[PDB]
Amino acid sequence: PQITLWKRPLVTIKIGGQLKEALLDTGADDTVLEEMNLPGRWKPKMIGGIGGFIKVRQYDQILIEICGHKAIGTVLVGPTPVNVIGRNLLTQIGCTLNF
Amino acid sequence: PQITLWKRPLVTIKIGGQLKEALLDTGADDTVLEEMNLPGRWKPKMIGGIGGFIKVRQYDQILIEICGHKAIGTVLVGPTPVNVIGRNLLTQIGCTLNF
Ligand SMILES: CCOP(=O)(COc1ccc(C[C@H](NC(=O)O[C@H]2CO[C@H]3OCC[C@H]32)[C@H](O)CN(CC(CC)CC)S(=O)(=O)c2ccc3ncsc3c2)cc1)OCC
Repeated sequence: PQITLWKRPLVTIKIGGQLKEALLDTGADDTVLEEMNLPGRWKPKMIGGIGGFIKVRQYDQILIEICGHKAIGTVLVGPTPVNVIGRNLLTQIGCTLNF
Repeated sequence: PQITLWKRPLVTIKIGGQLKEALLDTGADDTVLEEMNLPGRWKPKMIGGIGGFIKVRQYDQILIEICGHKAIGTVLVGPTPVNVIGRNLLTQIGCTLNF
């Protein structure tokens, strides 16, 4: 579909057997999601933006479904104020910017 | 244009008569540029990102050309990690997400 940007581009995602809401975020290199206790191993990581850095857990090869489109990639989990779908997954669903 | 997301969606902008590079950021409500000199009045504002809040200078009704497309709107100037074009101006240039 086509999503205009008058409001935040929020969509429903499915991850770890749960449904969440997340922003389609072209300014996010990586995908960063609210605290959730996903199974399996992870690696510590720090990601930075406006205001500084936060500590997150990096999970690899995670299946996510975004508006019915399936993707598989790295997800960062931690105390983020907003769930964002980053370019690592947006490319996999064929998302482009158009003007 | 149609812009894929395998790389960062960086474009050239013109503001205050100066060329800069900025990131088309659908996750940003507002447009935030690194420290620079802009003519005219400004008001202090606070904005919040992934790591907390920062202080910025709010410039209203500023002319800015983004990848050949003109906008006139609010530009925030302060210690952002990178120049970002947010939805307040992405809407002005007719930018949508598509997949
Ligand atoms: C409950 C609400 O909490 P909140 O208000 C903050 O909420 C939000 C927090 C973050 C966002 C998304 C964030 N937008 C943002 O900063 O936008 C500012 C300006 O416009 C305003 O609108 C929204 C906030 C204000 C960017 O799209 C993406 N970011 C990187 C960019 C930084 C500008 C480029 C470097 S990233 O997230 O830092 C990030 C993501 C993946 C990644 N992989 C490796 S690094 C790395 C860094 C949206 C809402 O309170 C504060 C605690």
